Amino acid sequence: SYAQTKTQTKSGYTYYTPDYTPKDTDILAAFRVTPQPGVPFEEAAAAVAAESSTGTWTTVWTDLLTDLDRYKGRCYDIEPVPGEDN
Amino acid sequence: SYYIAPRFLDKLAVHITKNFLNIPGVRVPLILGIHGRKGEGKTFQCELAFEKMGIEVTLISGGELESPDAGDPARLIRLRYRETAELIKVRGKMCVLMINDLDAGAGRFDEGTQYTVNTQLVNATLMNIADNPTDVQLPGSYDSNPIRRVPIIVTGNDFSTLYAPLIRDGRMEKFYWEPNRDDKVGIVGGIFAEDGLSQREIEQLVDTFPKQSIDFFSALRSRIYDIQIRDFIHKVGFERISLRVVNPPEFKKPDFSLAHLIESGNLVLGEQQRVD
Amino acid sequence: SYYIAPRFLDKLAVHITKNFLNIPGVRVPLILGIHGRKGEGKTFQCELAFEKMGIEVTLISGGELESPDAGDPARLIRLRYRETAELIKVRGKMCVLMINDLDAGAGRFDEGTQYTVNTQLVNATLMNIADNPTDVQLPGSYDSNPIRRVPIIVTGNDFSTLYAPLIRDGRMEKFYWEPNRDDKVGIVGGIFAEDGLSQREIEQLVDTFPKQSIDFFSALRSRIYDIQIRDFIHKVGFERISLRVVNSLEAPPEFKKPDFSLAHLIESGNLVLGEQQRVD
Amino acid sequence: SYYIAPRFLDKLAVHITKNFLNIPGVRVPLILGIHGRKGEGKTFQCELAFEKMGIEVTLISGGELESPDAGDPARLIRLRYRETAELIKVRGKMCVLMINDLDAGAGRFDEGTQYTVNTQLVNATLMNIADNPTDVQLPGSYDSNPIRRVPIIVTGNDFSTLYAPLIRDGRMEKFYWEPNRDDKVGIVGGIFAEDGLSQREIEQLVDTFPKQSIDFFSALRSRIYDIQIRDFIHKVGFERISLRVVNSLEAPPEFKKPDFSLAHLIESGNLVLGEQQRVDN
Amino acid sequence: SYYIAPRFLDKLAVHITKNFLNIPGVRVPLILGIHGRKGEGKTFQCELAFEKMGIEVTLISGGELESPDAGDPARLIRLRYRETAELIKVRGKMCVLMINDLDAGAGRFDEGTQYTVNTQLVNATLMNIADNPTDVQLPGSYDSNPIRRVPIIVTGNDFSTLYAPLIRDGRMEKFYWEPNRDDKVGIVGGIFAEDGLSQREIEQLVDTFPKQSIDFFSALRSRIYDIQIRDFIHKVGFERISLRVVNSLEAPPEFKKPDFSLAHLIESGNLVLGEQQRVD
Ligand SMILES: Nc1ncnc2c1ncn2[C@@H]1O[C@H](COP(=O)(O)OP(=O)(O)OP(O)(O)=S)[C@@H](O)[C@H]1O
Ligand SMILES: Nc1ncnc2c1ncn2[C@@H]1O[C@H](COP(=O)(O)OP(=O)(O)OP(O)(O)=S)[C@@H](O)[C@H]1O
Ligand SMILES: Nc1ncnc2c1ncn2[C@@H]1O[C@H](COP(=O)(O)OP(=O)(O)OP(O)(O)=S)[C@@H](O)[C@H]1O
Ligand SMILES: Nc1ncnc2c1ncn2[C@@H]1O[C@H](COP(=O)(O)OP(=O)(O)O)[C@@H](O)[C@H]1O
Ligand SMILES: [Mg+2]
Ligand SMILES: [Mg+2]
Repeated sequence: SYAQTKTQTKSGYTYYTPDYTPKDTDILAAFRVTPQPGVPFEEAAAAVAAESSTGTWTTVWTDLLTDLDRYKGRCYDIEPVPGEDN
Repeated sequence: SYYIAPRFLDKLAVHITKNFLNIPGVRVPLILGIHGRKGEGKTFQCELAFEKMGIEVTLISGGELESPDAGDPARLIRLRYRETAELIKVRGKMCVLMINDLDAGAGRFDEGTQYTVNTQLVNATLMNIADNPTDVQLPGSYDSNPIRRVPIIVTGNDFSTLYAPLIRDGRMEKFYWEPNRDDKVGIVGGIFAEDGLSQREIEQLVDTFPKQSIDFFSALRSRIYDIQIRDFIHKVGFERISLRVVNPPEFKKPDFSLAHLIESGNLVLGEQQRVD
Repeated sequence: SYYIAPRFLDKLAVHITKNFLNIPGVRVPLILGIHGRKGEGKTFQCELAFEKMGIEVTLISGGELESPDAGDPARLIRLRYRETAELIKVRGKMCVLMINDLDAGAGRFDEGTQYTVNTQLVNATLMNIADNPTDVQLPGSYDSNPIRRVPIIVTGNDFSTLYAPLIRDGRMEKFYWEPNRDDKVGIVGGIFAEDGLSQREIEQLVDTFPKQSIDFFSALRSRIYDIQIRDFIHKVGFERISLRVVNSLEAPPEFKKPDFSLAHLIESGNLVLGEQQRVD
Repeated sequence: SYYIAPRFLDKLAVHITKNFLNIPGVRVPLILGIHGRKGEGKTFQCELAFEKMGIEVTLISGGELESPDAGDPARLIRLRYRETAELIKVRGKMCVLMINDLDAGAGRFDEGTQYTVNTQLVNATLMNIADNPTDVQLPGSYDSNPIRRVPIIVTGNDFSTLYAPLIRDGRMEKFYWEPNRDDKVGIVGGIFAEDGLSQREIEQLVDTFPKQSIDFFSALRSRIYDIQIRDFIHKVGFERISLRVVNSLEAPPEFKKPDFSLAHLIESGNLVLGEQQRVDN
Repeated sequence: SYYIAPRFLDKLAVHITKNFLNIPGVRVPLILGIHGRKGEGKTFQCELAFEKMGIEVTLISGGELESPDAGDPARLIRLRYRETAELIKVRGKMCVLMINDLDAGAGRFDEGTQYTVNTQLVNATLMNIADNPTDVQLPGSYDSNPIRRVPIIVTGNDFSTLYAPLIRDGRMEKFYWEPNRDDKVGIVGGIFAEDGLSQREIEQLVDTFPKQSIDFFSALRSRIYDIQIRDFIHKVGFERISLRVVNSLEAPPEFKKPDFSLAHLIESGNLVLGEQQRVD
């Protein structure tokens, strides 16, 4: 085994985001969510944020003629309900 | 249908629970270390235990702790720990980080081998997490915001060849797993529970082959089943094997007899001796 | 109700104060390095000392002083020093940087291990910070505008495997820790203070296991609580133990104080020695 | 009140003066390098001399000579040179760029350690500057415009482990530092000047601990103040010692000069030695 | 008319059969992985076996999920798995999905030496399918109805360490396929069956190159027209070889069927050996 440290050169050139901070001019909503067995919590929350806003999982030629981040609802916080499963 | 040893389950349960309870005045070890002989079922019995309690597992493989990049094995541990801490916060249930086969990565056998910085760093990282479970940093800007405490389960073959401060009573709770006769009887009795063998018959099988690991018995079942399936494919024929499977007629059930389970096991030992 | 050893408290107190105070004609070391043996309570007695005084701690892990990027651990120390310096100006109280376990960071075990350049730079970065506590340059444009002086506390098992110019009188104040019998009695007595044992009984516990670190005695107490916890898991049931502990609308369980006697403690102590011998 | 050794003060003055002066015919080396053993007063005596002459310094750390982007530490050397060249034009005084501890940045310890491309380039970058101090080009647009000459002072522990063409008579003026008995007596005398010791007593202190750095003697003075400070911490109390020092709203406390005797100093010296020996074994 | 090795066929039979079979108390590995040297014919054997059995095959390129500008492997593997499951109902026959060069043909030098973001995704996707084969979910239009389980085959040079969990779990089976003398005779015999070579002749070819890849022997057939082309060039002449062939309306060049002898094959074999030797 031989490990090395490096310096490098660079060539250069979507619904659940917990990093986002809510704005003062935003509509906020609280949902009590119950998923089906075998579905993750973060997957279920991303599905609700998508289906209540724009949907659009597959990109079409019409979708590329507009901004995608501008008109999009996003989930920013998940909190568990005490004494309850899923 | 699989038998978990009551000793094994109680050691795991009490370790995880005590980490999650906040009993005042008591300091608890964050790492539980299971060690013993190879193929005794250290990993397998954990997976049964975690399924019973329904608790999420974050795995790190032992063949990942030595990379061609310096610090890359150390950075992964911190990254995976922070991911698991959030799952406790979000999913609102117990989550556990399990590092399997640590002996290969952080180990130090003979002096005839050439080691790197990574051996030094992997030992260093695990020490600091065990000291400050609430204060683990991601590279970049420092944040003084506390995170959820996550317990660590560590599997190995030997801990003698490991940095001395990482093995101390205050930092790691040690558990030596050597399955006894009563354990073996239960486990073997769990493998062949579906087949239909009496208690006395199960006892005899263990007595016949006492110097064997748990894997051996489970590997024996596969050998019995493979012969039967191979013959079925030949009898039906390759040309029309799909027609009589999609929609099993004329398929003799496997032998599964005490008399034969000895015979077949002797053949396996003879094959092992051939290489030896 | 933890006992902090007077020597350990005095040595740490004077080092921090003497940096923040200004006496003309006196030059003071920036780094304090505490070394000894495993489980004697270097890290732990520091934490009690920082909480008693009520001072902010910035923590750097020893297993973070090497990265796949070159000069990135060198950048890290220079960044964390500035960050701590700002907290003095804003909050208006003493702040301390702590690098726990330096030995395995910038240290060289044998003369056969392949090392990188990051090790070489981490030694040098701390050298320059200890020389000039006031002028630390964030990468990019230069600015000649002083920042506050911040003390650094360093823990290690061995300093013998470290760059030689970094360890010297003018750069690092050295302190070797090894608790005596009177220290042991005091600290172990502090652990079992709420339990209620006579002085003679405390002496006997130290005498029975004389060649033991402090961690050993604390580890005794963990083992005693097992029976109660095991019973609780059965009563609730293995199927839904997670729900009760982590996320439940009920008051967290209460455990009655187990019987603490010297005889029972020695029994448990011998059980821990047996477990250690199993690996040995 | 501190004593700068006349050898060290002359070697610094002559080098910095000669760079700013323009004598026709005489070629002068840009880089000055000072090397030797640890704790002998290489770094500290430079800072004193610059304070006595009243000249502006620009510090570059050794640990700042490596970055995750290739050829980026090369740029830093250039940019810090251009900046210091600007300060001459604006202020109208002598200015100096100092790269403290060069050995640990661009030095090759052994063949065991893997280095990067940056260690190569950094040695190269200084070689161009030492050849053409007037023409230093920052990457971007080429501009044919002269800049002022800035001398470079360099500290190090060992120059052996460093690219050989960077170390030659023509390109660097070399100065090895090792203080003698007279130098020791002078410096140690200056440290304890206010304390009040006889000449014979100062001689004895050097004789007791002959194989010792200058930092060893300075470390003694810190140890003597301990008792007064310890007592101050108790009187205030541990609970509020932080808000009684950092946020100085009233007046900082004062300490009377402790008893300074040769007998007490020797005792203190043995105690420092004891701590050094503890690490070794 | 190409020969298939009995061992290779057996390993495929048992895996496919057992997954489709519904025997209680029995656990079966979902994923089978085959590792060997390059040009061993692992891909060629798989395609042949399926034709004899008549079972439908879905092929996914290794470079199709390795390329940064391809799409999303996680979304792709899921989509291919569902589509294959639909075939069983509509087609009424067994359907298998296989992947070639999972860690290769990307263009990258490492070949699984260093992991990528894309490498992680395949591991993640595969592990989810192996645990819950009966139910597989897309981003939208979640269906409650279960899908028929589908066997997966994977071929490569070697398997990464990331897959070690699956193998220990026994969810993945690894088959190492290496050719033998008997296997060589079959494969070599099948290639040259149309040419017409004696059994003794076929044995000599394998004996000439005992330690050779399967691909080499196949490649020998190609260099039979070389003598004819070289001789043809001379009659036409170097001045105007291009013009007549490239863009001219004339009778296309005609070549008599090359004579097949053992001597010609040995001479050709030596030349390819020499070239490969010099390059490596
Ligand atoms: N309790 C069990 N019930 C049924 N089968 C078991 C049981 N325990 C082990 N086995 C079988 O035997 C194998 C045991 O090996 P592992 O699960 O890999 O643990 P391990 O080999 O003891 O851990 P290592 O190699 O020392 S780090 C498993 O793959 C199972 O097939
Ligand atoms: N003063 C104390 N009072 C009560 N318990 C203590 C005290 N000091 C140490 N301990 C216990 O002993 C353990 C000592 O751990 P550490 O602080 O890591 O000792 P250490 O010397 O820093 O260990 P190394 O060298 O980093 S391994 C702690 O987890 C405490 O439980
Ligand atoms: N000339 C002096 N007069 C009074 N005190 C001095 C004198 N020289 C050194 N000292 C003291 O001794 C210490 C020596 O530190 P340095 O000058 O950094 O030694 P050094 O040889 O330059 O270290 P390097 O080269 O960076 S490893 C100084 O911090 C002062 O406290
Ligand atoms: N049984 C066989 N009969 C004929 N040609 C074969 C056979 N096995 C492999 N080949 C040859 O191997 C080549 C393709 O190799 P491939 O199947 O991709 O091997 P691998 O996957 O081991 O690299 C083709 O030239 C093909 O003709
Ligand atoms: Mg510690
Ligand atoms: Mg110095």
